[PDB]
Amino acid sequence: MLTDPIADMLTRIRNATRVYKESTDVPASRFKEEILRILAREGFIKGYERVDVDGKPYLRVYLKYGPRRQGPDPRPEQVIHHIRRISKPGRRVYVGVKEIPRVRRGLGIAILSTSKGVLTDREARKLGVGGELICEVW
Amino acid sequence: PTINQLVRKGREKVRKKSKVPALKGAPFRRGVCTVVRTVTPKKPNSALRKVAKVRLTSGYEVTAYIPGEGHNLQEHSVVLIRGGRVKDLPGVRYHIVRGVYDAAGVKDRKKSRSKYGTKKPKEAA
RNA sequence: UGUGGACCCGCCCCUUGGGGUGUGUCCAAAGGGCUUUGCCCGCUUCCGGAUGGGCCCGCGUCCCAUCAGCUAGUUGGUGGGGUAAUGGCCCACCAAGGCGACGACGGGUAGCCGGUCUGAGAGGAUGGCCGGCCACAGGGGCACUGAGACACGGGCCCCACUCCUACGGGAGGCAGCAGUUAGGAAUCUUCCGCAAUGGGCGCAAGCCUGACGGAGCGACGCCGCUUGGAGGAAGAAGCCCUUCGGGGUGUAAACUCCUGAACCCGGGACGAAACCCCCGACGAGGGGACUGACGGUACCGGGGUAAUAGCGCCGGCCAACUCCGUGCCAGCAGCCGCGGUAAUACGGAGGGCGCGAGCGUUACCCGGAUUCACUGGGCGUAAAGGGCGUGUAGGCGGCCUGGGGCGUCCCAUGUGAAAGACCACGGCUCAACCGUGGGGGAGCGUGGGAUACGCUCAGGCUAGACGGUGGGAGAGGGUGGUGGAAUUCCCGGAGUAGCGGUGAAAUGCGCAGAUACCGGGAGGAACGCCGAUGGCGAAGGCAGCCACCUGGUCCACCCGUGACGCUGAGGCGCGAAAGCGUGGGGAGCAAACCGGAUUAGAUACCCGGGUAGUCCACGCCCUAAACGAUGCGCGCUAGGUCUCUGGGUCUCCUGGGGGCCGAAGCUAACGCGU
RNA sequence: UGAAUACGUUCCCGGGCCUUGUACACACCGCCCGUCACGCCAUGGGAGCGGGCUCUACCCGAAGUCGCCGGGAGCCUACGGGCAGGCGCCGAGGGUAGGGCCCGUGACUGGGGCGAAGUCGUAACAAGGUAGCUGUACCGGAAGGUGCGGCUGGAUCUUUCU
RNA sequence: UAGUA
RNA sequence: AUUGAAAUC
Repeated sequence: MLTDPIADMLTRIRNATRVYKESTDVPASRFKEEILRILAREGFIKGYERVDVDGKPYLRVYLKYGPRRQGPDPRPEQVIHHIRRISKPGRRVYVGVKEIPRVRRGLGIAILSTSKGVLTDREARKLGVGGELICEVW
Repeated sequence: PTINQLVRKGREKVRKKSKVPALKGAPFRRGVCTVVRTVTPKKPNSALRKVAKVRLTSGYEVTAYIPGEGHNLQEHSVVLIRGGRVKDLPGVRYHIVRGVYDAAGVKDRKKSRSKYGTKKPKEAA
């Protein structure tokens, strides 16, 4: 069936990037879309777009890396080095605005779902609202 | 273990226990000797290691070691026990405090003096 | 007498017994002093205020499931009793309930908190002193008085104990302060004072107060301070090394100057101004008087003496090394380890390191220990996957929309006592100690608000699951039946001196004619070749051939239902071999046992026999290297190659299995790697 | 002066390179297991005498509150009632009988841990000299041995001990 | 046979 | 005595 659609997505992304795929699908949900636009806006993915594959909605995610590196092993640096689910269906996680974590002296980000909607941590700090600590990236 | 598991079961405080039943905490206990013997040690060592059996005010009866280079202890001696094992004498898990009760300090003992219970000599004074 | 209040009844508001009103009933009182006709201290009834309590409810509050079922005032009701008041609190009667894996009942342990210690934190540990609550007052009940008690220094009875006793009967209760004794490793003075603060009674003067405020003892803790300061040899002696020149203790001492802890004399507190008196008015305000335990202490001024140092350690961890003594002795040791004639590890001396009125030791708590892992761990071989399934509760849940707003989030507000911690400023010469002020804070209550996620309700959808039709391989299971090979035995023919067995033998069997050979028959057990690196099953496991009964699974079409899903504590079922019960069967094999060998022996390995057992029926047993030593499901992440079984356009593609090599990655490595 | 013999490398001894297995590293003159014997230590079962908690049933039941009586049977009276006193329920505790549990002691007794050089063998580690481990079952001074089935976590195309 | 690389 | 021992003369 699938137990965590979001966590699965972060993974699909995680997995694709380490073999340096140019693209991945992930079956489509509006909540998935909302997370994607953050990655997109915050510079981790080139972007997503909707497609229908074998007749059903997916989101084609376009990944984004670094320049071919110098010595032995020229594999590019990852743009997404670390994407990680936090609030799993087993143990749901909620920070209030006072407890919103700052991922990696700011160089990171924490997608975080609120009643004002899906937000980065700074977005949500600024809007002054906590919620379900979704995951974190950097 | 899954979280649900931890929620159902929790973790468990290992709390391993005393190396010294000198009972009631008790930093020391008073005892009366029963038997003063001499013991062959073990593992890779050899010597005639001195040690007493002690009847305890805690109701116990334990073998305790007699430190110092020579001693004044015989059957009904009445003594104070301090704990601290020997190691080369298996089953000896307490020491006798020298210089308390009928256990004299050690004679002609100049260096580590507060242990061995030997008062400051005035010979250099 | 009734301002008023109580009670029945009626009505009104209000909503649990809250407020109001109306007939009826019922209920008050105490006097005392004077600066005696005007005040003071009191009395009575009522409404209210403040303070202190009783009771009830939500959440939180240790260990054992080797405690799994508990319950008769038990759970509820109706009516009474009782209380200030609710209530099975108690009683009568009616009903048959109530509680439990979200851990009841039972056992063990324990006063709880503010906080304290520790930790980066989360957490752990803890509850002494001070503050809050509780409970107890030799052990057990009980009530009386009263605003309040079921009362530490009030009462009654039973118990144990101690004293009095004319043996009939009495008295008592330091877990108040001291002190005694006992237990113990261990814990203080039978001190001074009510001067202050506070409490009781009193109009007041005052009286009482082991609350208290002080002194005493104990390095028990924290803080401050002292044992001197400046000079002073290429360096006294003594002791320690030494390669015999030298090196060290060492500016250390001796010695010269200087300051002057202790001690002497002088002076000398704050803490104490109220109650009280007088004036005013017994008010406000003003004036006056008394009073200090600590104490002739603190502090100030003068004089003045060079005036205490110990304990631990020096192999590594860990900072500090040489010489004698000793010879697995004596001894050391926190762990690793030192000692057997050159010991930086033992004992000693010199020296050195570390602390210093202390230094060590032992005990205990947190730490390090991400070594119970929430933050923050794991299980192929290291400890660790349940022998396998079925599915109970429980956990977890696909895509779209709308409602509710329980989780979650935000704002406001209330609470979070004091002390403590923290920051400032301040008061004792500093500090320890102390004071004043400030700052936060989870958690919970109240009002408002948000709706992404989780929850729930109402619809939808088809990608998960299930189903339909068509096709496939299979030692998957159960029942009956049948086939050929071989062994053993019986019968016959033929035939003769041995066979058998071993490393070699021997036991054994053979002239009652065995072995070898041909023919017939009986009986049991197992199925050669195909046979595979193969197939099936959830495991255990499953192998001639046939028939019937039956489980699972795979593919194609993309037809149906509409999330119906995954997992699964307990439960139940299955579970090799051995073993057990009852009853059969019994060829071959074979624990035990009986023999023969071998051997130093040989309860063994080799040989000859041989019972249980292996086979069947039924019922038990429930284990294993029950092994891939790898739990189930789902998504994702290069390929090559071998193979079993489907489908398709058939050199290849596309499913589902079985294998190997190997991308990324993983692993301590070996390895693992759709 | 002056031989004989060497096919051959299976065996004995010493050695060289590759590989394998290893529980050895003092390095096979290695390691190591169990009984028995000796000595310290803690512990388990244990009939009977003793010490307590607890449960049920039956009986006796102080103090006290409460309930009834309170009389021609006593004291007070304004005759309304009060007090003494009596009876009763409950009740601290106690007694009899029966189960469940803890504490101690406990003759006889099961093993276990540890201890510089005791005894018998040689199980295991190399194919450990019969590959080893294993569930079970029988047997034997001792390690063990055999039977049935399983596992690979086995190498390989005459004789013990240090 | 015990300690001992 | 041998080797530091245990054993052993």
